[PDB]
Amino acid sequence: TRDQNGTWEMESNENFEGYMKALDIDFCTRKIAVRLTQTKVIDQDGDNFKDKTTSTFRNYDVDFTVGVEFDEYTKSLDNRHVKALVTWEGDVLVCVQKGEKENRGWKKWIEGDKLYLELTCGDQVCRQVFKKK
Amino acid sequence: TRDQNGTWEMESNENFEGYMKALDIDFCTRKIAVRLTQTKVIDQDGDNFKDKTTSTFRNYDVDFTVGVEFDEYTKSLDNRHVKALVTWEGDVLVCVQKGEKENRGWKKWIEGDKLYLELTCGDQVCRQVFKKK
Repeated sequence: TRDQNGTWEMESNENFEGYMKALDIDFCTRKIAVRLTQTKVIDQDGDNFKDKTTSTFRNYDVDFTVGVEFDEYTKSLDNRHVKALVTWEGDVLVCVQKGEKENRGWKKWIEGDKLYLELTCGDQVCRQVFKKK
Repeated sequence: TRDQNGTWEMESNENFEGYMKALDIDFCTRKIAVRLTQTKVIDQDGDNFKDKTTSTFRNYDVDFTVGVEFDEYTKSLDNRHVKALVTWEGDVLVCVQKGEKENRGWKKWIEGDKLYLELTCGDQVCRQVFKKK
């Protein structure tokens, strides 16, 4: 049929690397994208189309209670075993992950309407700002 | 404020590559982890936290109209300007993208339940099969 609406999930994918190299796509995204399941959402009204193909890289679910340490396996990242503890520093949610790497943790606080997250490891600090949806 | 409830979407991510160098993450995972989309859903109840973070690769997101040609700019892919034209060949949605690369386009058709799409660039043909959810 001509109706292509719906949420589609990739069953198979052949010659993805060759097609991507034909487009001069670099090697790393070629290796990663071929391992991910693509989900193409298609919204069609007659001859007007809206195609959005997406891919889920990794999911990271963590459950914790403030002041109660827990055995956290940092899966979907570096996959290390750390004992994590989350505490309130005034209004900033601070988490210390005691394990192999030292000075490892994160600080997560709200400012106005934005979410500020600072991931800390040794002498490297990454800043991630989130907008509310 | 300590209320961090809600669904957040990342709009900035600086020094992710350094924080990832500290944790010894795989090379290509670092190279692709600098161009991905992150959504963090936070379910908070006083001090109990249920955090769910999803990393997401954007393969392609496009809107078009059948029979009307348009000037496409393929960011999230190879970042090239192409004159795209989408038509119906029977029940097969054919798309020709005229530009630098020759024989660039795709064919999208439905068979019973499955969605079949043949992307093609030059002499490279990529065939993808999708199942409706």
